[PDB]
Amino acid sequence: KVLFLDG
Amino acid sequence: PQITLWQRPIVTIKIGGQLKEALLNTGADDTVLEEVNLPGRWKPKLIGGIGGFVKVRQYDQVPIEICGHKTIGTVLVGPTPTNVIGRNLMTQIGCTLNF
Amino acid sequence: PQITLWQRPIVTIKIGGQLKEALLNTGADDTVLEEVNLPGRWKPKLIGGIGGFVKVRQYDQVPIEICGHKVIGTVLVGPTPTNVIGRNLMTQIGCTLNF
Repeated sequence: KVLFLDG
Repeated sequence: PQITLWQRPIVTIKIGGQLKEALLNTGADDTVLEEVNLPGRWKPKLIGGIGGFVKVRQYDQVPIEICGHKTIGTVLVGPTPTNVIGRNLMTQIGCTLNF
Repeated sequence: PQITLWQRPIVTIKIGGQLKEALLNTGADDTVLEEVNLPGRWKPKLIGGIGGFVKVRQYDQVPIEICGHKVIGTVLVGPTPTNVIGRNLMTQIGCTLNF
């Protein structure tokens, strides 16, 4: 939903 | 404001009498913040869902200041790997994607 | 264009000879797409991390057309709940947050 992506 | 995207778009917010940092996250429907103590009534909300849901407290009509724009919106309070400003509050501040 | 945030900012992309839909995600550092076949060499990359990492294939300098803008950038190919255009490609298209 509500969506990150550390990287 | 104009925020370029070479770095993570982390901004200062003012909420529950505290200054906090949060990520402007267009991939997030909702706003989730850790370790804020907000007054008054709330209802549980289940968020996430992949591998199980996380229970958070949903507070409505919370006054919050994001980059010195005072707006009102729903804030979910609970564990989050990082504090997130989701689309629900970005619409309130009139934040758009432009190219 | 100017994309408001009342709905999820899903756009059409053209990549690997296919039309696909993907979410413009300022919360994501990288671009991750499912079920695309890209030619040439790649190296593995570990992404995610919370609860374990996911291994994906990193392809560099991939031509991709995002919403009518032809650009070049790194595309990670692998399982993702939804196709994501991350900041790495948003900078290429000159996409900013504005309020």
